[PDB]
Amino acid sequence: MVGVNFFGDFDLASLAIWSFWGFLAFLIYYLQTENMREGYPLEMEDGSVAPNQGLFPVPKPKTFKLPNGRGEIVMPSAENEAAHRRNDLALARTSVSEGFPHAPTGNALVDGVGPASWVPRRDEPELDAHGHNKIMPMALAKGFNVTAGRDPRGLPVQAADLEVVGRVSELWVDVPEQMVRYLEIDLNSGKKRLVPMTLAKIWADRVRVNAIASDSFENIPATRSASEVTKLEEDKISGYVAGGWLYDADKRKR
Amino acid sequence: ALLSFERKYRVPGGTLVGGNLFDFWVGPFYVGFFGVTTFFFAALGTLLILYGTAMEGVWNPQLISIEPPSVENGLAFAPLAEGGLWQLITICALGAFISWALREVEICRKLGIGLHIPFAFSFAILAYAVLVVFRPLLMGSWGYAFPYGIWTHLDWVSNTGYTYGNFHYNPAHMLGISFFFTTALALALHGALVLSAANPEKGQEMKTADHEDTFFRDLVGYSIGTLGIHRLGLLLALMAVFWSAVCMIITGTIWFDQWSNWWYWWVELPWWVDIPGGVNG
Amino acid sequence: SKFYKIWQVFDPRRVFVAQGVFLFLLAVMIHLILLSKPDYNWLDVGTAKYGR
Amino acid sequence: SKFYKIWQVFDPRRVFVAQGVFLFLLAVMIHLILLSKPDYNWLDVGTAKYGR
Amino acid sequence: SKFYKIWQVFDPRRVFVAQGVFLFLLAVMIHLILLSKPDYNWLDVGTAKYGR
Amino acid sequence: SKFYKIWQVFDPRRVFVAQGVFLFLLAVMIHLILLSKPDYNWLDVGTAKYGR
Amino acid sequence: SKFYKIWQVFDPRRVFVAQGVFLFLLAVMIHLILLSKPDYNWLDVGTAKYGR
Amino acid sequence: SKFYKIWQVFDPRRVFVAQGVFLFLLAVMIHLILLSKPDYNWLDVGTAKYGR
Amino acid sequence: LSFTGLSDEQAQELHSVYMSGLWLFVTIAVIAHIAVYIWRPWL
Amino acid sequence: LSFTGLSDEQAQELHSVYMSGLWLFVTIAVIAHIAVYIWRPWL
Amino acid sequence: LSFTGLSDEQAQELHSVYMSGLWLFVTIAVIAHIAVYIWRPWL
Amino acid sequence: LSFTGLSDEQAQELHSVYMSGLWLFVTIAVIAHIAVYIWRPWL
Amino acid sequence: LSFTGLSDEQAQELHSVYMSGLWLFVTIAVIAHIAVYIWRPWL
Amino acid sequence: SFTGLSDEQAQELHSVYMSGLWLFVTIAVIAHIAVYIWRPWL
Amino acid sequence: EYQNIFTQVQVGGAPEMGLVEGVDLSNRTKGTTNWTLLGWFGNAQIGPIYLGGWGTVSLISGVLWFMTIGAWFWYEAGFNPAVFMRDLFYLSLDAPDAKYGLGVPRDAEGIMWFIASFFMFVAVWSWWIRTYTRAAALGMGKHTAWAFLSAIWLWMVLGFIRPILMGSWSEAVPYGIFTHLDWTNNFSLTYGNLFYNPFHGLSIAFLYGSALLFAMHGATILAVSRFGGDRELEQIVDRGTAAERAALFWRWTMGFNATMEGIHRWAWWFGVLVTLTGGIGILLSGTVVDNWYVWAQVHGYAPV
Ligand code: BCL
Ligand SMILES: COC(C)(C)C/C=C/C(C)=C/C=C/C(C)=C/C=C/C(C)=C/C=C/C=C(C)/C=C/C=C(\C)CC/C=C(\C)CCC=C(C)C
Ligand SMILES: COC(C)(C)C/C=C/C(C)=C/C=C/C(C)=C/C=C/C(C)=C/C=C\C=C(C)\C=C\C=C(/C)CC/C=C(\C)CCC=C(C)C
Ligand SMILES: COC(C)(C)C/C=C/C(C)=C/C=C/C(C)=C/C=C\C(C)=C\C=C\C=C(C)\C=C\C=C(/C)CC/C=C(\C)CCC=C(C)C
Ligand SMILES: COC(C)(C)C\C=C/C(C)=C/C=C/C(C)=C/C=C/C(C)=C/C=C\C=C(C)\C=C/C=C(\C)CC/C=C(\C)CCC=C(C)C
Ligand SMILES: [Fe+2]
Repeated sequence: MVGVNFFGDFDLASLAIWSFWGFLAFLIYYLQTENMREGYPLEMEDGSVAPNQGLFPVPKPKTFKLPNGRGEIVMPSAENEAAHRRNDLALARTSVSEGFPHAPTGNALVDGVGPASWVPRRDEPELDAHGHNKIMPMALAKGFNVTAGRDPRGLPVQAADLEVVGRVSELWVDVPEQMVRYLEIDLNSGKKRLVPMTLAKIWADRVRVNAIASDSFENIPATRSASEVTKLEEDKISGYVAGGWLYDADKRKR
Repeated sequence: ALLSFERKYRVPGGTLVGGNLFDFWVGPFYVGFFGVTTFFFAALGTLLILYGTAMEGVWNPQLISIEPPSVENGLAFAPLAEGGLWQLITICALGAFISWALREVEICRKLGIGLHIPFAFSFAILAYAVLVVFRPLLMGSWGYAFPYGIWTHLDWVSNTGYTYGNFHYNPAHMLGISFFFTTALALALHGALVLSAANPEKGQEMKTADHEDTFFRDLVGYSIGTLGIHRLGLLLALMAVFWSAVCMIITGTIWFDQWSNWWYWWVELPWWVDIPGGVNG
Repeated sequence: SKFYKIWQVFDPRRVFVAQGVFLFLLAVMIHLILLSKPDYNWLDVGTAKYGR
Repeated sequence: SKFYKIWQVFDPRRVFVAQGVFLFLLAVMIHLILLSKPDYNWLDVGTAKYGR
Repeated sequence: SKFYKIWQVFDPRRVFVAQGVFLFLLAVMIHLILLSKPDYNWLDVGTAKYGR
Repeated sequence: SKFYKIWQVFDPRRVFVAQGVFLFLLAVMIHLILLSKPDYNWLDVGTAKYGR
Repeated sequence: SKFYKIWQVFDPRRVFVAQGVFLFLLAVMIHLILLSKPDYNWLDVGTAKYGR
Repeated sequence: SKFYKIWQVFDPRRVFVAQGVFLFLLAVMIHLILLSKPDYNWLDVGTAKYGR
Repeated sequence: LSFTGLSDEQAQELHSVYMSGLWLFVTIAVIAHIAVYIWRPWL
Repeated sequence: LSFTGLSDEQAQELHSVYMSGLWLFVTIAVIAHIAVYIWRPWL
Repeated sequence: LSFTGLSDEQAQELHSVYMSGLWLFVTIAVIAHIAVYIWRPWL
Repeated sequence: LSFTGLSDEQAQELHSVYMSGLWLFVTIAVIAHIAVYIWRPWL
Repeated sequence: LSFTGLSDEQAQELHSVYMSGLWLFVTIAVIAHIAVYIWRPWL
Repeated sequence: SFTGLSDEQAQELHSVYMSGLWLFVTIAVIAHIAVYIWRPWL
Repeated sequence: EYQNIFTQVQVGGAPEMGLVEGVDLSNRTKGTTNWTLLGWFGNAQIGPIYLGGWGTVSLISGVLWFMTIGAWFWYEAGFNPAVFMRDLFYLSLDAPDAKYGLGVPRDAEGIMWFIASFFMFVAVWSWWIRTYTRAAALGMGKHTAWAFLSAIWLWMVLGFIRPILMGSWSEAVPYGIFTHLDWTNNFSLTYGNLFYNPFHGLSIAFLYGSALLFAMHGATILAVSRFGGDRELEQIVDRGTAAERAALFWRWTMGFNATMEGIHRWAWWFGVLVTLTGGIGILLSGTVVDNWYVWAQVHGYAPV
């Protein structure tokens, strides 16, 4: 089939490349549609549905069957967008026109806006396949010990202000994945607060948390329970800590 | 324009240069100092390419080629019809890439996420630079840089390579190829696993990371993990680009002969040199 | 002398393993050196001596 | 007279597996050395002796 | 003798698997070495005997 | 004899599938070897026998 | 005569699939082998026979 | 002098290990660069001295 | 005894059907081979 | 006694039928080898 | 002591069967080698 | 003492039989080397 | 001590056995070197 | 300091270290000047 | 300021042996080793592993393939280990000669290549079935198998399919390190310049896109790992701020974005398309097109 043109210079290779262009167009359509199972329909800064919703249509709902009796999640669904919707946000318009920032009205860390934002996830812990809780304190994880690396437990916690706020007490560990997720801190004020390991750097003599200063460690969201942490609490905590890279920069030193 | 959840994240801050100035959005795009700068540079470079192919008389986008200056011109700025346009386009491309990366920095520090993405982009920027700035400088001319054409920079690839016999025999080239192949393999496998867990067989509940770890352990006896696979692929791509930049920076600056003759030091090792038999004996 | 405490510092397992590997590779290297030379090669030397 | 004690330092299974592998591969390498030389290659020597 | 305690040190099924694999690969090695040599190649030698 | 105790240490499924694949591959390999040799190629031999 | 117990060791839903795949690939391989031969290629030989 | 305090900071095991490795590599390189010297090669020298 | 979860009578049934199918397959193959031999013998 | 858990009776009958099959395979192989040797000897 | 927790009696009968099989394999190999030396020696 | 855990008596037995095997092996190897040296000397 | 935990008695026993083995090894090696020096001197 | 228990054991350890090094280096110099006389390089 | 590239603290307990979802626990091993060097990057648990019929078949066949190649290597070296280690990358079990066409080769090198390739066929397809069944047992999708099938498609095009259409096993790939590089180079040379193959360019586009995409995606997850991004299956059904911040970074950067489920479809497709397009391109070379530069000249992307 060399030099065998159906018409003109059109042989099996041209047929193939044009067929691929078609398949690729269809595939881009499929992928961009499947990327629309979250975040849609589009909104205004006022919260209303926008006149423009896109050039690819939002696809048909699929259903996720959840283990552990947790139910069925439909994507896209108005129920999923309503459950993950923040209400009564503490933000003020910077301008009447669109495309301009929204300014926090109070303490954006406490009010959970901007990089300190959190999503209203379900107030239920993340579970493993057996139905147990995925994140546990290492005391409740039977068999777990520090196989390698530095043990942070007992180390003082230095903040962005270069001041010390307390000492590490316990390690919250992902049991199926065998890794540290949060380290708990005994604050000098008599309170226990969680902090993500990804935002804590273990030195030989200290644990440095440069995100937030000493003022913010006290207002960190607490867990209703001391043995378990919910997805919601996790999101609140991690947002609060991360927001300090912006809202605690004037205090940060060195 | 806004996603259902985008409002609470649209706050002020996260700017390296300018404050209130240039802190706004054009639709979805965030435009700051570096958004402005990269738009300017990108539009100027595009228009320069279009004018260059107009001068040449070529409007088929598959034959457009803006070639560099000659090797005789050296490092000097050439007539715009003889390579100055390539030079301006290269300046604009560098500026646009760097401004894109710094815009990503601004966006990251506005969102509160880590700066891994501009770091990873910097590797590709640096490889492009190795190709059009640094290796030409060490070689003494911009004529060794690749042209801005869809199918002509492939001619540059081929000829640059065959100037050293088969370029397959460069060892850093080998490492780059291996890392690229492994990156593609790992991406395919990661997508496959996440989708197999999230979209399982009809009539079955959604799976967890336990099922993924178990699948890959039953398959090959090891699972690197959810965080490990991401660290791994990131580093794989970065090492691929690093070893490509190495293969090219040494190619006509420290090496000048065919790359196949490099390996003959292990053949000429004085204890098995003259043994008879095999390919080299 | 007082050398016996080297066991109070070193693990006999690891040190014995490394010593064995080292001795073996050293002997291999020496034998291969001797073979590298047309002389001191006992095989070709015997071939010459016995006329085979 | 005291070498029996080594079995308190080393696990017999690991030692035995390593010994087996080492001996087999050593013997193979020596046989291949011999077979690679026209002399000491017992097969060619035998082909010659009986003139076949 | 008392070799039978080799079954007290390590496990039978693993050694049996290893033994099968090893003996098979070794026998194939030897058959192929014999085939590599025009002499001891029983196929071509039989071809030559009966005139074929 | 007592060979029947090999099933007290081997699982029949494993040994059976392994044995099957082993035998199939060995048979295919021997047949291919025979086809590689212009002699013992039963197809060409039959071709020449009947004059075709 | 007690070969029915093979179905007490393997389950048929996988065995039949494996067997069908194996048989199809085997038939394909044999047909291909024969087509590779002008003497047992039935298309070319029918051609030569009927004068076309 | 008062050099006995070097071990208060340094780990004896790691120092000993690195020392051994470095000393062996050093002596190896010395012997090797002598072997490369035609005049100092004790092997070629013993070859020349005697008849062989 | 059984690792798959089948009786002896279940296995007898399964094997009876399997053997009938096998012998059908083999009869077809045998007739085909006889034909080919008569047409172009290889032995 | 048993790593697999099989009884000496189970293993006995299993080895019995196994050897039946092996001897069948070996008999077919021997017949084929005799036929081929008569056809084209190799040793 | 017994790293596989296997007695002396079990290990002893195990070795008995193992060595019986060993000697069978070996004597077949020896017969083959005798024949091979007879039709084409190598030493 | 014993990093492995074995007793002195168990170690003595292990080493006794280990030496038995080693000396049988070296015996076969010595006989083979004598045979070769007679057949084709190397030194 | 705190690096491996042994005691002077244990370490002396271990050094005794070790030096016995080493002296035997080096005696074998010197015998071999002497034989080689006779066969092919290298001074 | 960094070891925490070498304050005095360091004396023992440096003593044995010195003895071993002295043996090593006396052997090494013997060999060196033997080589010098057998073949001198300077 | 901690980039999460390496783990600071390792923890562990009893080994995660696995989940029972349809799996035969008898064919799965019971041995596991933890290795800390891997813990600084990924997980340290080595094992367990499933040992079944398909894996057994694939292991046997692949070991035989490897050993056949190595045996030819030993023959080509004259049984000299020194020449084996000297010429290791230069030795090769080469594809049959053209004189044999497609028939069973009548040479030692050629029949050895044929039988090694038979073993390779068996091993690769057995491993495909292994993947399919290991997913089916855990009630997981077959995406891994359908992805492996694209690589198998290219491997087949190279070794089995295209040699048949072109009419010779000499067109297939030899078993050697440098010889298969030489095969690629000579393939490009024989058919114009393989750069000017459009499907080759597409395969390259998708290869480069795989690295672009994984760099983007891994940098994203490590950037949002502080919010739990690495736990993607829980972000898919219970969206958190990690997914939202990732999506928003990419929307603000380049206008459009994906979901936590939806970027893995991009990943899967960029993966498989490399080998799909490459296989098509290799098929078309020699069978439909003898020169690719002249084809480009005729079809408007090479100057005349
Ligand atoms: C001089 C060289 C020629 C050239 C000639 C070729 C040829 C010829 C081919 C390509 C092919 C490719 N080339 Mg090239 N190539 C050139 C120029 C380039 C340049 C460049 C910048 O210059 C680039 C970036 C590329 C890029 C590529 C890839 C995009 C593509 C192969 C993809 C792949 O993953 O294959 C690798 C993946 C596989 C082979 C799949 C393997 C799957 C199997 C099943 C593996 C099983 C494993 C086995 C059993 C052993 C396992 C071991 C143990 C388990 C550990 N080439 C030049 C022009 N190139 C290939 C292609 O796709 O054609 C279009 C191809 O055949
Ligand atoms: C490349 O240069 C060349 C090769 C040419 C020259 C170099 C040559 C070199 C480097 C040669 C080196 C040779 C060496 C180091 C040889 C060492 C040989 C040894 C140590 C051999 C040991 C053999 C041991 C044997 C055969 C043991 C057999 C044991 C048994 C059968 C049973 C053992 C286990 C039992 C009984 C377990 C009982 C259990 C209980 C609980 C009591
Ligand atoms: C020390 O040495 C020992 C012996 C111990 C072990 C060493 C082994 C060594 C050194 C092995 C080396 C192996 C190497 C270097 C292998 C390299 C392989 C490479 C680079 C292969 C590249 C490409 C191969 C491809 C694409 C193969 C494709 C094959 C197929 C699609 C098979 C299709 C089937 C064919 C051709 C015919 C057979 C089919 C039937 C039905 C009979
Ligand atoms: C590369 O150089 C070449 C290869 C050319 C030359 C050199 C080759 C070399 C050095 C080869 C050396 C080979 C060696 C040393 C082989 C020596 C002996 C071997 C490994 C013999 C083993 C035989 C074992 C067999 C046949 C086992 C048979 C077992 C059975 C029949 C029964 C299996 C177990 C049962 C029934 C269970 C027992 C009872 C209970 C209750 C568990
Ligand atoms: C062509 O020439 C070019 C340009 C290439 C270079 C030319 C000239 C150069 C590069 C000249 C360089 C000269 C230098 C670097 C001079 C100084 C070198 C030194 C300081 C070397 C390094 C180490 C020396 C040491 C460690 C010597 C003795 C040290 C000790 C005994 C201290 C150990 C400490 C103990 C025991 C502390 C115990 C006490 C307590 C309380 C724990
Ligand atoms: Fe992911």
